[PDB]
Amino acid sequence: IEVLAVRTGPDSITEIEAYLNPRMGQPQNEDFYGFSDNVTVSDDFGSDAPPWKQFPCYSTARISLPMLNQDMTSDTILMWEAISCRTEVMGVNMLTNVHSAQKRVYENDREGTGIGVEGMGYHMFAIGGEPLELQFMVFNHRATYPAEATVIKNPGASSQVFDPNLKGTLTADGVFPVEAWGPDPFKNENTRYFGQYTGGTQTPPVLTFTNTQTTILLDENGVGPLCKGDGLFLSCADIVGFFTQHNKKMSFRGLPRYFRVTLRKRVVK
Amino acid sequence: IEVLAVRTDSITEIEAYLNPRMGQPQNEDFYGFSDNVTVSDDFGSDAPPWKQFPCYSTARISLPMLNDTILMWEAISCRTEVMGVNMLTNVHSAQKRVYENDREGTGIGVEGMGYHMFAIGGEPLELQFMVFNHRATYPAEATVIKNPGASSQVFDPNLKGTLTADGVFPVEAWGPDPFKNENTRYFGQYTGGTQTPPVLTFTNTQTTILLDENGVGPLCKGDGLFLSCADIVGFFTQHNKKMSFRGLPRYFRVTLRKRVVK
Amino acid sequence: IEVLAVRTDSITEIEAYLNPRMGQPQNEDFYGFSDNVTVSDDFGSDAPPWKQFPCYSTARISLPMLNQDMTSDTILMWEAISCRTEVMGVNMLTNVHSAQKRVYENDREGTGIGVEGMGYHMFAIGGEPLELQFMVFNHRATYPAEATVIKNPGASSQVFDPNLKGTLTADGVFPVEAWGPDPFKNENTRYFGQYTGGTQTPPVLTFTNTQTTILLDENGVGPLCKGDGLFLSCADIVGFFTQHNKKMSFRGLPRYFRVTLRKRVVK
Amino acid sequence: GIEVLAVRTDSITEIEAYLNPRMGQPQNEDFYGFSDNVTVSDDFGSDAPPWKQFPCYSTARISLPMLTILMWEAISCRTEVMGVNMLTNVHSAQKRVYENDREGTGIGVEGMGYHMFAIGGEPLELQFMVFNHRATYPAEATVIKNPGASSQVFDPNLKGTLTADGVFPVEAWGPDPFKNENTRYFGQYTGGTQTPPVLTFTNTQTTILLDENGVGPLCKGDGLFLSCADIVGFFTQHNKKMSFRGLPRYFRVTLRKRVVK
Amino acid sequence: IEVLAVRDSITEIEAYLNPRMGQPQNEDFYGFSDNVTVSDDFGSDAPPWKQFPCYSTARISLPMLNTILMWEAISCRTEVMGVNMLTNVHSAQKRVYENDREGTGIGVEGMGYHMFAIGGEPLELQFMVFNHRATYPAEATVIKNPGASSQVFDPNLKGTLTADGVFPVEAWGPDPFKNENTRYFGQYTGGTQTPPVLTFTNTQTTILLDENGVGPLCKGDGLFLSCADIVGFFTQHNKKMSFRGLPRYFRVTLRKRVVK
Ligand SMILES: CC(=O)N[C@H]1[C@@H](O[C@H]2[C@@H](O)[C@@H](CO)O[C@@H](O[C@H]3[C@@H](O)[C@@H](CO)O[C@H](O[C@@H]4[C@H](O)[C@@H](O)[C@H](O[C@H]5[C@H](O)[C@@H](O)[C@H](O)O[C@@H]5CO)O[C@@H]4CO)[C@@H]3O)[C@@H]2NC(C)=O)O[C@H](CO)[C@H](O)[C@@H]1O
Ligand SMILES: CC(=O)N[C@H]1[C@@H](O[C@H]2[C@@H](O)[C@@H](CO)O[C@@H](O[C@H]3[C@@H](O)[C@@H](CO)O[C@H](O[C@@H]4[C@H](O)[C@@H](O)[C@H](O[C@H]5[C@H](O)[C@@H](O)[C@H](O)O[C@@H]5CO)O[C@@H]4CO)[C@@H]3O)[C@@H]2NC(C)=O)O[C@H](CO)[C@H](O)[C@@H]1O
Ligand SMILES: CC(=O)N[C@H]1[C@@H](O[C@H]2[C@@H](O)[C@@H](CO)O[C@@H](O[C@H]3[C@@H](O)[C@@H](CO)O[C@H](O[C@@H]4[C@H](O)[C@@H](O)[C@H](O)O[C@@H]4CO)[C@@H]3O)[C@@H]2NC(C)=O)O[C@H](CO)[C@H](O)[C@@H]1O
Ligand SMILES: CC(=O)N[C@H]1[C@@H](O[C@H]2[C@@H](O)[C@@H](CO)O[C@@H](O[C@H]3[C@@H](O)[C@@H](CO)O[C@H](O[C@@H]4[C@H](O)[C@@H](O)[C@H](O)O[C@@H]4CO)[C@@H]3O)[C@@H]2NC(C)=O)O[C@H](CO)[C@H](O)[C@@H]1O
Ligand SMILES: CC(=O)N[C@H]1[C@@H](O[C@H]2[C@@H](O)[C@@H](CO)O[C@@H](O[C@H]3[C@@H](O)[C@@H](CO)O[C@H](O[C@@H]4[C@H](O)[C@@H](O)[C@H](O)O[C@@H]4CO)[C@@H]3O)[C@@H]2NC(C)=O)O[C@H](CO)[C@H](O)[C@@H]1O
Ligand SMILES: [Mg+2]
Ligand SMILES: [Mg+2]
Ligand SMILES: [Mg+2]
Ligand SMILES: [Mg+2]
Ligand SMILES: [Mg+2]
Repeated sequence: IEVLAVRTGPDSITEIEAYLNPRMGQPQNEDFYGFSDNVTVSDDFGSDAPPWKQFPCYSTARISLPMLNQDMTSDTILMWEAISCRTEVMGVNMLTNVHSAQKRVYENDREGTGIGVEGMGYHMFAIGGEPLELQFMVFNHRATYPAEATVIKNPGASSQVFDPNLKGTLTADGVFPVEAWGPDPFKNENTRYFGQYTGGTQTPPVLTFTNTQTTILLDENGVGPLCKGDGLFLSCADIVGFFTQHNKKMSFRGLPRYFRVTLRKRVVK
Repeated sequence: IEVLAVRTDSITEIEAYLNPRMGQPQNEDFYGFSDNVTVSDDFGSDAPPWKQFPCYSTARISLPMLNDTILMWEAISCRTEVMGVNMLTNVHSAQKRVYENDREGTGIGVEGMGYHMFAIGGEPLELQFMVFNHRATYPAEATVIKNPGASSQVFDPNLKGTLTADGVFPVEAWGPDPFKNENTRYFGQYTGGTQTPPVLTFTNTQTTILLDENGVGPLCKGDGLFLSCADIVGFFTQHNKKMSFRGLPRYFRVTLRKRVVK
Repeated sequence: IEVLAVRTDSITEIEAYLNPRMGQPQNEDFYGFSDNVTVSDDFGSDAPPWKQFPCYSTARISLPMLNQDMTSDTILMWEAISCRTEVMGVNMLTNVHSAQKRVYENDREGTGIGVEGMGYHMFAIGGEPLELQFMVFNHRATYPAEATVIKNPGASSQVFDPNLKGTLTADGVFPVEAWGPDPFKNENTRYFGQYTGGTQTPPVLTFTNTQTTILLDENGVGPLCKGDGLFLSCADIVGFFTQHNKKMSFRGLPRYFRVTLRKRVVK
Repeated sequence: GIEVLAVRTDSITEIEAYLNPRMGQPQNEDFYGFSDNVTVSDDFGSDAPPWKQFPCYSTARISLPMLTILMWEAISCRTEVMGVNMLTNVHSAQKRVYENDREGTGIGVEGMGYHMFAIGGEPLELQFMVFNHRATYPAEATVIKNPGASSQVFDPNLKGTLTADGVFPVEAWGPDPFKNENTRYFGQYTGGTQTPPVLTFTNTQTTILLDENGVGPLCKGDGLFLSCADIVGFFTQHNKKMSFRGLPRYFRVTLRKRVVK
Repeated sequence: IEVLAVRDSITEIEAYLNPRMGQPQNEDFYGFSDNVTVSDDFGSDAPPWKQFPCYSTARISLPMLNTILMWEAISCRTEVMGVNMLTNVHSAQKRVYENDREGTGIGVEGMGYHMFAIGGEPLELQFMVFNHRATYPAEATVIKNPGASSQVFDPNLKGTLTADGVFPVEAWGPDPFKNENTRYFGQYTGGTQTPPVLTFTNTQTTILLDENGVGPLCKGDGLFLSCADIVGFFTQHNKKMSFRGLPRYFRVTLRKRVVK
């Protein structure tokens, strides 16, 4: 793509808003939607087979954009260029719930609040003009992922660190495990991604929300993601931490993510 | 609303406080606290009693009356402060001791989750309904969506509300709607856990600008300014290990100017 | 006050210390500490003994003569334009040998645990006394006669009650846990505060002579020194000191102030 | 002592590279990315950390295109720790949160973070310094032998350059601030054994490598020198045995032609 | 010292200050304190020599000069060196799972105290102690029998950092009432199980100019460097704890300044 002039004026700019619900593992429209199933742990890397529902996967959607009024006789085409976004983790308010079926602070005394959601936070989003380009990488290569998940089967010892053969693209919602795929910094020339990990099992979650924050999506040449086939590609994972039951069974809890994206008309060859 | 020129008498300032609504009734000995928190055994039998959970504070401030083309009050800046941070230096009032097994040491003080948010707009705060457990039965006193469905545990575009009453919208069931609130600025921070150290700052030297990307502040519909907040500081722990929410009141100063509208 | 021109002899600087008022008597062996903290069984029978809780430090500093224009309708006031402030004695918290509960008390071993727990650090610079809001954790707390409080303040005193006001007019007698800065007043004071809670929380303190804070408001006007007085207030709870027998006391540190003032004309 | 003249303009090039971590366990075998299980000595006197139980620095020389002489001058970089996503695994053979109840997630990776990278026109210049000078390092490791009590703090004689991948122990060597005129280095250490790892990743961050005179690293022999270490924390087995876990690091470097004397 | 114009004219010095944590230099525990013992009351409190850290300090000789010229310190780089060593969790450390004799060592944990000073004369100190009844040993420079007011600020209790390795950190800090010709910077993070957090780079330069554009002016052609760098505690299997310290790098850039 040879990139040419920005279009300005009051037809040249549009705004889309979208949500991505989390895919922590439990099925939609059922009582544990937003949670994983209770996590089971292997005894050894050789006998490691995490059941479907017990691990989070990436959220993704393609957003169909408004009609561009293309010039019928020009040797150029217009594309939508994503220039800025707002993104917010929604439902942070729910984490003030320390009554719902939670292990108590003073369990020996059957007293105190629930311990609430605690432990690892993994928060990442991507805005691009094509699917997010992935690097496959796993803690344990010998892990057997379920039929329901999309992974590289028998990926070999090299998949525990960087191996340039082990590539993917985030093409489906809810089936790419977070623990087996990450953004590929050798690609994503037409996507912006942002991620933060805070680990632990008892770490306090820290989340902010405001409707006053905007992130510019322009690269060093002042070019934003260019939406190929007039699609905008949104991706995220938002693990807030763990929910712990009275019997000490632990599940992942996720929150949905809001996106507002401003796009403008860019001429290309 | 089509926005025209700033009218440059044309500047006013309001100060207001919102007291916390942590659950216990006002003018009684536990005002500013919740009642002691009980925990359900399972999501299917989860009915948090009234007084045991915090709700949002809200107030509408009446502004000087104004009025082809109307004048509206435009919120351009604010100061906000969590008041009474000084009270948290109290480690003597009926608190579990650091060395309970020795009947020695200070109180452990207030500890655990901090949830701090405020909003300033020209109409009520627009809410998104979302809950940890959709099967929670909220008490008659609370404003909620009843039988909200599994979908309410994440984002459901059907589950909307507005913050139209003080002390009855449960914090755990409602948050700001980023799909709306074009005429409101909101800010919030959550720090989780039950033994987390509270971190609070206060100064009369910080001003936040409320103008959007187009230089437009909140425009006060019907000459009303809408202030909203929740300020959970953490939990108070008794000797017998019963735990309650403690809240603090919030100060607002808002500066407004007259703006011409079509 | 109607504020006019700034003079550019025009500038002066004062330095001062405020020593902490943690509860134990001055120039006795526990100076800089509270007495060992006791805890009530219920809010109804809560009566914290004098010495076992910290109080605000305040001083009024006398400023140099202003050399007024005898015939002018206007007067000169000192305007505070900037400060440095530093908690002094941070060096002392490297002490883990002085009568402290040990890290491994079951083995009678390791360093002392040193000072840990809540940090409350606030300072105020103004041209009149700091204006305070009364607010308490428990309204039924009976404060001792030595302390300045609103008596029988009632339930509303657990949150914001616009009736419950005061001003910081004496050093070492206004309990930190009962009074805070009033954001509805203090037009002529700048205040700054940080609270970090807990009882095992590590103290975090920084010190440098390279930091200046500007005291000018949004109009370019600093605090104006009425009666040619500069008013300094602070509290610097560093955390708790824990004895081998697990008795716990507040430890405080003194605060340094440098304030740059200039001559302002007013009407 | 290189006389630097004018910037050229064909005159700009970009490289991308990965450095795999060197935490101790051998490449292309089941524990790649990890150390072996850490053993602890009883005293400084009898302290011999076995090969495979401690991390070493990663390093690589990138061959630039061949070029008053011209040199490649490194003006900017992006760097990223990759595979942060894998740390969401709490099922792979990990001690459980509630071991006494055989319940909960794995405890995951926790403890010390040590994150450092260097980009230079010559090998990174090193200062030898150790917690305990009486440590006997294994034959596979590159160390100063019998370094003396002075090697527990700064001793100006104890110098080195990072000239080999995977054999300079992190606990024995660090960047020399007395040298490295032709290298930019950055690091952070967060200690503890139960500390939560904190890691960020984005493709949107650029670091300018120009010094206070507007000069970037000048690539001697048309080579670019990349170095790092990325200890994320410890992996803890059910039997409480602990290993280092590391992650690979991404480098993008932008270079331009500089005229030199 | 009335200051005139800036002015061959620019020089740069580098130096290191080794830590003075308490154990003798050139011996096996160099960089550590001896194992810390704890008193039962403030009355009987007498910390033995080697069990507490002291400030490090050096005077650097500048090219001799000489309407007089003076060396003016305008900027610096400083760096805690040897941060790399803290990745050692094998050297005679209490283990994470001591009941199971398993896990890594717990490594260095607890209070960090990091301070440096750059000036044209010795750092000016305020004497302040946790416990005034502490009897410091003969080897240490203190104010003897300082009294109850020494627990807080007493304006009589002053000193200057004139010797390396004998001013106890816990007895002396920088005096904000003086030090007009010194820039100091410090941070304290307390606790005994706190994680150390240390950063290092060769890319960071700090400007030493005051509000008037004047850097430290080196009286007698001497540059004064001071520091303390307590990283945390080393814990043995038997749970004996010592301070561990790290050396500090200094780069200072100086220019000639005319004075009267
Ligand atoms: C992640 C995973 O799947 N972990 C499972 C695995 O644990 C083993 C691995 O972590 C490997 C990785 O190198 O380390 C073993 O630990 C060994 C290893 O560190 C070794 C040196 O490389 O030192 C110790 O072992 C000692 C000695 O070197 C061993 O040869 C020896 O082995 C003997 C066994 O004890 C006998 O039972 C066997 O009959 O004969 C051999 C001798 O040929 O034991 C020495 C003991 O000090 C480390 O222990 C890990 N092993 C263990 C036990 O943690 O496999 C284990 C089960 O073995 C679990 O499934 C674990 O989840
Ligand atoms: C801060 C302070 O001074 N607190 C002291 C106080 O604690 C009580 C308060 O914290 C109040 C604040 O609401 O809450 C009590 O706990 C109750 C309460 O939360 C209640 C619902 O509002 O739920 C439980 O109580 C159950 C039931 O609702 C009660 O009616 C009941 O009451 C019976 C008692 O069991 C009998 O002993 C009594 O003689 O008869 C009544 C029946 O009318 O108990 C039910 C639970 O078994 C909560 O417990 C606080 N109470 C306690 C015990 O913590 O007063 C206590 C001593 O009572 C301490 O001094 C405390 O420091
Ligand atoms: C939050 C809440 O209301 N929890 C109460 C509930 O707990 C159960 C739920 O958390 C569900 C969520 O899917 O999990 C049950 O745990 C199960 C599942 O994770 C299951 C796989 O889907 O794996 C385990 O069960 C297996 C097997 O699948 C079962 O058929 C068999 O009966 O037991 C097997 C034992 O491994 C796992 O236990 C939760 N059950 C328990 C128990 O925690 O209901 C319980 C009481 O039953 C409590 O009321 C919770 O508070
Ligand atoms: C890192 C290491 O290898 N540690 C092993 C070492 O421990 C000893 C060292 O840590 C030295 C460092 O100076 O201290 C020993 O502790 C002694 C000293 O601190 C001493 C004052 O210098 O005070 C104590 O001892 C007194 C007396 O002073 C001694 O002379 C007398 O013999 O014993 C007295 C008993 O109170 C203090 O204990 C460390 N010793 C011990 C023990 O921890 O050597 C030990 C073997 O002893 C272990 O192998 C450590 O891992
Ligand atoms: C730092 C140090 O050297 N501490 C040693 C010291 O401890 C005593 C000091 O902390 C003083 C400081 O004021 O307080 C003692 O505790 C007392 C006081 O808080 C007192 C009120 O002022 O209240 C308690 O005492 C009451 C009563 O007032 C006493 O007269 C009566 O005998 O006991 C009452 C309680 O039952 C409180 O205990 C500290 N005393 C003790 C004990 O901790 O001296 C002790 C030995 O006495 C140790 O050496 C400490 O390390
Ligand atoms: Mg590329
Ligand atoms: Mg909208
Ligand atoms: Mg006012
Ligand atoms: Mg050099
Ligand atoms: Mg002075």
